Amino acid sequence: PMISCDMRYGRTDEQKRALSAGLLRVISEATGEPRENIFFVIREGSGINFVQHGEHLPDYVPG
Amino acid sequence: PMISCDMRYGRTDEQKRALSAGLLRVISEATGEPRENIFFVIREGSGINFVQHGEHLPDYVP
Amino acid sequence: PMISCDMRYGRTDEQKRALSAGLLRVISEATGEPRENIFFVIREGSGINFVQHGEHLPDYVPGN
Amino acid sequence: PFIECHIATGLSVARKQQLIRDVIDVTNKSIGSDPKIINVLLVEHAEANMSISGRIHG
Amino acid sequence: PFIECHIATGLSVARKQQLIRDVIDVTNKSIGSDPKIINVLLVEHAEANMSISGRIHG
Amino acid sequence: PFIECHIATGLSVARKQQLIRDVIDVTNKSIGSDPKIINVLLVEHAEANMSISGRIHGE
Repeated sequence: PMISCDMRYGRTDEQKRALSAGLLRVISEATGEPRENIFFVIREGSGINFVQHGEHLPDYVPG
Repeated sequence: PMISCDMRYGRTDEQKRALSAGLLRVISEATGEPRENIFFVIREGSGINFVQHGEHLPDYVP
Repeated sequence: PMISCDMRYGRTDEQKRALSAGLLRVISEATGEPRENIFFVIREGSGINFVQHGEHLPDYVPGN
Repeated sequence: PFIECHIATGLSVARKQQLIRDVIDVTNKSIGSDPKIINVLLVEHAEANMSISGRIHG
Repeated sequence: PFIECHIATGLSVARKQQLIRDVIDVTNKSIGSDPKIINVLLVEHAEANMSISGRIHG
Repeated sequence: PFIECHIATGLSVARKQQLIRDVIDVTNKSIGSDPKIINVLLVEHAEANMSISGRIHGE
């Protein structure tokens, strides 16, 4: 399996490790596939690059 | 719906606002989906990262 | 055809040009599609953004 | 630009064609890109396979 | 966030639906994102169309 | 690297497998990536659902 996550810049390396750990766990449970058979990429951008509910997001603020 | 746009870095916030407004309107019109149910992401990179008919693009100049 | 390549920052302009030329050639030969009908985009990120074998990658060495 | 549009299956052939035309047009008008550098991919999915704002279909 | 998951075809609707729920929950727990800004797309592929770590299926 | 290739439907399974092999090979040759860090996804589409350089299929 291949997973991608587009999200705003600003997450720490530790947050990214928690995200990957979690996504790998849930994909592995669903598909039966081991970590060796999963690839994951995070793609980062500024807040203005994301539009939800018709509105552009602000830059990310921790907390 | 989910829409992504890969384009060269350098567009202004104002240009990105016009792009999102336009794309959201036309997708909503085609699909019957309200803007509430549409997500849009812009992905940016250097010009050299974009190749059209085998030619690498120059950097964008705003 | 449209091709994308997500990879770590740090590849040279020469390397990116070699990559595009090679991918375009292979796609053209397989699909019969002309150079004119192929689009390619490279998406770059930091090493921490890439996870293979359950582990995040270090940054690519050297760089640009 | 490269614009990828993920939509629910079910639109007519004419509707999908017009959507691509409209995407090209609005991209050209909003950011000034010549159609020669605009690329569009339309991809259709079952509603079950899509979640916007954490909503689960059904 | 927008999470796109490319998996082999053949999983169940409940399994795919649970997968979507699981991805929303784990994104919420790991990076603290409110579900209102979490978006998920599940895409199913034939095994032969996917290669991880240079492996050719079969 | 993660390489996603969007192509028109019509190739055989065998030809698609050769395509993946060749994508892996050229990536290795051009940027020096070990196959162990190369990942490839092939996705097939109807011609009508793809537009390159603003062109509308059929026209």
